[PDB]
Amino acid sequence: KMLKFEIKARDGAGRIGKLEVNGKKIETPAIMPVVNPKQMVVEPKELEKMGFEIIITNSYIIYKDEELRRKALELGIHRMLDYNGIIEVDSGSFQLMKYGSIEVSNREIIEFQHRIGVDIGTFLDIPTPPDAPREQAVKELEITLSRAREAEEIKEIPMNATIQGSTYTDLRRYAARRLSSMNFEIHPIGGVVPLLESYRFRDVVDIVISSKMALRPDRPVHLFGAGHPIVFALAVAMGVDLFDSASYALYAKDDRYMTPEGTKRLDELDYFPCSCPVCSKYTPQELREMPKEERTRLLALHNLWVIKEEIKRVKQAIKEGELWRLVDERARSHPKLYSAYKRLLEHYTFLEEFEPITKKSALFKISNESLRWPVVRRAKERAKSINERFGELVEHPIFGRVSRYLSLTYPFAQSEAEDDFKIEKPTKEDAIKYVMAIAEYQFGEGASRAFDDAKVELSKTGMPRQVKVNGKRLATVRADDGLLTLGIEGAKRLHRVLPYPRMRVVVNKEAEPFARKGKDVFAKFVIFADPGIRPYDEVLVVNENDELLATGQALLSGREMIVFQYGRAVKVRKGVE
Amino acid sequence: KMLKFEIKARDGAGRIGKLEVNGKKIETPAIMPVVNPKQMVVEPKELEKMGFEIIITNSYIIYKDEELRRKALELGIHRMLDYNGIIEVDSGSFQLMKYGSIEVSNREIIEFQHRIGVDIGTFLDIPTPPDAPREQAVKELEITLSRAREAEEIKEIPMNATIQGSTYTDLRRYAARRLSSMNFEIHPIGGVVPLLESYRFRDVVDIVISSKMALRPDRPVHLFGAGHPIVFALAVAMGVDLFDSASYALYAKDDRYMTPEGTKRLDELDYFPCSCPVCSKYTPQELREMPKEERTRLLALHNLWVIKEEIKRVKQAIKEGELWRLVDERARSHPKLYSAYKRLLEHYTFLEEFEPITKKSALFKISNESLRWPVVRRAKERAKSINERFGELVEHPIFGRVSRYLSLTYPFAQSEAEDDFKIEKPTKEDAIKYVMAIAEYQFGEGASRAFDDAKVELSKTGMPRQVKVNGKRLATVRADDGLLTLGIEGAKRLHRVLPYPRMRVVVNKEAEPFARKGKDVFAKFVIFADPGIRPYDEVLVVNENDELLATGQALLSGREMIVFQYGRAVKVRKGVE
Ligand SMILES: [Mg+2]
Ligand SMILES: [Mg+2]
Ligand SMILES: [Zn+2]
Ligand SMILES: [Zn+2]
Repeated sequence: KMLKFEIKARDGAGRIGKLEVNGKKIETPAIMPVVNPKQMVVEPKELEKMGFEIIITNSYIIYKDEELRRKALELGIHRMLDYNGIIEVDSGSFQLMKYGSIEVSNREIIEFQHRIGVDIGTFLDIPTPPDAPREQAVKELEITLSRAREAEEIKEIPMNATIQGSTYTDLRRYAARRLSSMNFEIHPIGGVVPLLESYRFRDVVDIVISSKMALRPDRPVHLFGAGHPIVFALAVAMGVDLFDSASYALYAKDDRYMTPEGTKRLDELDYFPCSCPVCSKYTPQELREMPKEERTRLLALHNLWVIKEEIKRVKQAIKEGELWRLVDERARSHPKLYSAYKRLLEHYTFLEEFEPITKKSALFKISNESLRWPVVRRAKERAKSINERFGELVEHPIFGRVSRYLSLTYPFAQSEAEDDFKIEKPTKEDAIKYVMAIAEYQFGEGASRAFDDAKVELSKTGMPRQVKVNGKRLATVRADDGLLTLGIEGAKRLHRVLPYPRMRVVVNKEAEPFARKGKDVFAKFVIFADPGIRPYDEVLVVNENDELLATGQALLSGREMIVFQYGRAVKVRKGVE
Repeated sequence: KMLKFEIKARDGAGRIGKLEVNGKKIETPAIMPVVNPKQMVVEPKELEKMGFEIIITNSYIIYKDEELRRKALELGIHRMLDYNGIIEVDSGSFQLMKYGSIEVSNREIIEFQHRIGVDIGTFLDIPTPPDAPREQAVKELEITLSRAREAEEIKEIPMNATIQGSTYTDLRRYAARRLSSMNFEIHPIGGVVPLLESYRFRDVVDIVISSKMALRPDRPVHLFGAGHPIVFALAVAMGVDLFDSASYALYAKDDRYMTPEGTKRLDELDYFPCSCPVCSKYTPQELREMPKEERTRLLALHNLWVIKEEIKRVKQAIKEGELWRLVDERARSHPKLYSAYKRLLEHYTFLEEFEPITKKSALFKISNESLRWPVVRRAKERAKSINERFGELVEHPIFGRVSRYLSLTYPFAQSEAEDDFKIEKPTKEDAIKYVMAIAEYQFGEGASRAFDDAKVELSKTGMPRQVKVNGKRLATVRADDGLLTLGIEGAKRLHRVLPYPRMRVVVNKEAEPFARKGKDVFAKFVIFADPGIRPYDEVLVVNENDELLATGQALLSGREMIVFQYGRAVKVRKGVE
């Protein structure tokens, strides 16, 4: 286990993760600048200074070059490039698509990668171009899978296992399934380079989602060749964790300027819509007249800053739970992105499994597409049985009509549209009705039985808070999202009321004592869990005999808790002891 | 002659202009930082170094403070603030809103502004709040106007004449009509501060457009108190040229961070989604660790950088003819802004009057709202007669179905959506057929009669080009937009085929000679022009007797040509002499 990966935060199917490779730690989503050993526009040392803790280079180019090859063997890639972060390596696979062939065996490049001290290696996977004859895509893929088995047996370092089914969805699923069962640490998605350059984003969405549906959720995903900011938000929303970019340098060399919305030619620029170290001091009409080498240098730096800024923008949106809003915003950059964005939203089944049950940010109605965001379809389908039983519906700016009993709950109350939605406060007779509808909504059918005879306390405001019954608190309605925070006594009631495995997270015998003490539950000790659990749901921590150990909040979906071997599964509120 | 204003570029009702006062020149859209004499988070000297060549301060506050007053009358505000840029001053009436009364007469503050050497002054207009009783809005408006009457008579400096009719569109219209007829140089739109803070952007749109519809188009428009980048694109697309910001500093004092999409709290930020001099060197946590004073300063600078960047982004978009795309992207920042964006598009009549006839940028469908952009509504309306006459309909992603005879013309050709649009090239028997559809489309009903017995030659490829009759050049279909560039001969036939005033720009007797030679027509010599003329249209230069003097292309709409007294109105292609 040289590679560890755990989720720290999430929104949509994307996530902020902690990746550790043999002692070197980085936070994802991250982007790795591609560096040309033969001609470095920006020094690896400067890239590291700028905050890029992971870079990538072509091991084949180094291998085929005497001076490079020799220096690499003499000092190791780190000292040769004078870089101390994570150094990933490409197997010149781009020359395998560009030139159809490569002069080196699978075993040889892998061995060379070990000799120069690479942090993350690769093997000779074949990047089948888009729309290739199916026969080709199949043949190349089998060769890729065969080379993958050899690499698995020979590798002594963490390695990428690229998914390569060309534009055939069934092949992507096949490749993804086979590689997931093998032991590699990262799964890049290949063959998308030509699609991105062609702005065929919708084809990229189908290849990425088809790949993610068949991949183990616990391994980092790398969109190979995706080095332009315009796709960051969309890609991260689908679960992509890593990006690589040679475009920052190549665009700079062709006098091209990156923006989060696309690309501009220096000659078409009258102003720099940027405030980075370059754009905050220079002007387009100045740069245009400077020496080639200086112009290339400054454009490359600018490109790197925009890249860095978009990633930080995506991560901050995830933290506040507004990634979908950013994606919607970015989709307006180009018709082809808009098309891809709409296609992505069609994959509701996939996205729904990872969409947090609650978010810090309010639901924003800012387009026709936002009405198709996962949280909206989930809320609509869930509120149905509730509206039917409790009636007393009220007009809603987004959902049309929702029972007044769910009018204080996310995303009904915590949403905003063109017109304001009026919160419907409880009566001292209604109070318990709110808690019951919420329980039904949040915990599912029959869950209201756990709170039937409870007493609901109302604050200074007519807002429901503490839910108590003949003794102590069973739960509390959160001020921020109108959902229930379970108390231990409340977890006991839901445990007897709902049939195993509902809301359950079953842990090892080893972890059982810790849970009883209120300590958090780590995914490695989770042997089983309810498939319906979603990130941030209230959950019942239990042992194999289904004996209550504690109650807490999930950080992963039920299914994820089973697969993940690192990171926390549940943030425990209280243990039975 | 105290204030000069000329349009340098435009898109939608938006424009980049050159504003000159006291010899000092500035490009708009421009934002003026609000500097407080008693408190300056950032010094004007520093603001001037950051490129802010125009600022605004409160004259009342200065006038009512002994020290400040002494220094003011002593050195003049310019030297008192160590600022050598354009200094505008707020009549202090902002206290007349927060307190209802000030101790100084309209006449007094006006003479005090003259004395301290202010570049742009103001009189005491009353900022009636958003939803005031009509009686109040009417009362305060008449007081405001009487004060404007006094100012107009005593004025010895360029002055702001603020439109002030609360939320009553008819009052705004009345206010604009009145002040517009008086001799003032700039028209701020007041009473919108409470709306902006409450994010009631839709109401601001209606107030702004009602005002703009009745204002002389040749005068700058200042959205008073609109100091947050979130509304820049939207406001500029409505024809707003100036903004003023106190927020950059006020937010900073309360640990608030501006973004083009909204505002964040420093304590709620994990990453800085920015690359400015501040966010480029520090992290959020490093910002919190700092003492309140240093922290405020850095946040203020960041806010100023985002403001400066958004303004450059807006101007760069105008320049490439993609303002609507940027507006569409920004409307996703918040439900209320999205709402306001949809409301703005309903004001088609106003927007269409200034929408250029052709653009360098292609028509992109990036949302449902883009289907309602001015250029789309217009081309759709103008095509109906052409389609129902020439038939030969084809499929179009955006317009659905259009005559193949218009398929080569903007915005049909360059158009692009999720699906590309295949353009139909002319045959040998359609060459003239295309020219006729275009003319009926470009010049309006009957225009085809000017091109019946004409011949159309196809370029190396199969594209219609120079049109002739018996060896005389009538027109030439351009290659970049598929529109006709009229020949002095084609103009002659159009002149007789189309009834006055269609396509006419009537000039002076003093300009008549220059026109005949073929010299460009300047606005101040144009006495009348067809209201139907749009920027970049082909126009017939004529004298009062409707005698053709030349042909050319308009830079302004007909209405604008009349009121403007600066800049070129027509780019003469050729004179009759
Ligand atoms: Mg597990
Ligand atoms: Mg004129
Ligand atoms: Zn830059
Ligand atoms: Zn910043």
